[PDB]
Amino acid sequence: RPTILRDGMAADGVSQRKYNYMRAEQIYRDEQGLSLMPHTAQPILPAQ
Amino acid sequence: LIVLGGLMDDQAGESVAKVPLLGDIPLIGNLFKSTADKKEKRNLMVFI
Amino acid sequence: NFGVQWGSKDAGLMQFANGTQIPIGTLGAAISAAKPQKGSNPDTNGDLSTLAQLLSGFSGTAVGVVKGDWMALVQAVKNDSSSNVLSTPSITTLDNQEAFFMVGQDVPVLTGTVERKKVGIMLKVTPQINEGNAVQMVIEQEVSKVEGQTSLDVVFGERKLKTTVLANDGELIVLGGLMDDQAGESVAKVPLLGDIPLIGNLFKSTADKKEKRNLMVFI
Amino acid sequence: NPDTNGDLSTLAQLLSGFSGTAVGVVKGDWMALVQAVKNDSSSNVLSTPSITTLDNQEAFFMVGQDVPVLTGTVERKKVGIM
Repeated sequence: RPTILRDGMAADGVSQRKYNYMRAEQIYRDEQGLSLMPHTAQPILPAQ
Repeated sequence: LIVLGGLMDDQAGESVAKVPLLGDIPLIGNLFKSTADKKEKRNLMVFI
Repeated sequence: NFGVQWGSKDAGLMQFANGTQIPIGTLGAAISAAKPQKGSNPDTNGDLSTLAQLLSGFSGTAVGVVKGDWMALVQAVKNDSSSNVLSTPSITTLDNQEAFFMVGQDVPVLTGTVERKKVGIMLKVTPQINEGNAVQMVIEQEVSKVEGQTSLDVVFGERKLKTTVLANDGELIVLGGLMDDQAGESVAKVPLLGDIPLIGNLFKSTADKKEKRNLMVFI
Repeated sequence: NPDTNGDLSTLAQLLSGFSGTAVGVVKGDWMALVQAVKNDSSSNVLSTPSITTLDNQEAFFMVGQDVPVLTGTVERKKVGIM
């Protein structure tokens, strides 16, 4: 599947859905915490 | 000063090993699983 | 994993492989070789290092249930895993001046003539500043890692890519990635008495394997 | 003078790679060795690499390994998803 990227709106769309999708999966690795220590921060991506 | 390079490594890890039915007992199930873990974090910078 | 292995000493055996991870024939042979012999004059209790090898790489719950002289060797195990790795190298060049970075090692790689080969997190960029404050980069990244095994020589694991992107002034752009996703199933019945809806479950060695692995490279 | 019970590692090799139900039915001094097995398998693999180039600029990707391949002269050969 090719996908051309025009401007900052296109990389906004694709890079936003990939970046916030993977960050969202790390949030699903944050709520689903470790079995031993709840007081340990998971590696999470930055805000924006 | 100016920052030249760097590396902010950050890892995690989990390796639980249950017994399929009597592993998710909420009280005494804990003494059936070999819950591993590994938290690691390493920063690095080069200034001038 | 799961597995039920019946065995009688005089009436045959029921074993399986690849999903129960321990045959009743090899384990019965090892334990049959494990009970000590007697002398004429001393009796040596030293017949071992066969269970110590057969049970060396093994993580399953293996119980032995005797019922009517039928050693119901039940084997079962379930083990989850979860890795999470975040790495972020950085560099500071000028315009149109290439520069790289490394935190790796130097491993002796033999070619016939041993040659030193570099591994580890490399980031070789050559940025160019385009007008409108857009940045064109020629990025040749690599994440190498020494894996073991060691068949004839040491093996590596590379994750390199050599692309050319055009990002904005401070905005992220995804370069590459890999969203791996697997599955698996290996059931091993006994043909007629395997699909019994009630007690048929203790005849099949139902394996499974679920695996999922994501990967991204941003800038 | 001692009697050794140590004649083995022939059933341990002949029954090493074997997954069948093997019963022994004696009937009129006829050892009816019945063997039967059925095993299904199902794999399902979905992989999706991705890349971001410019126009008319080649680029590749890899998640593989480097395996020592001997030619006579050992040479490093790349594997994995390219």
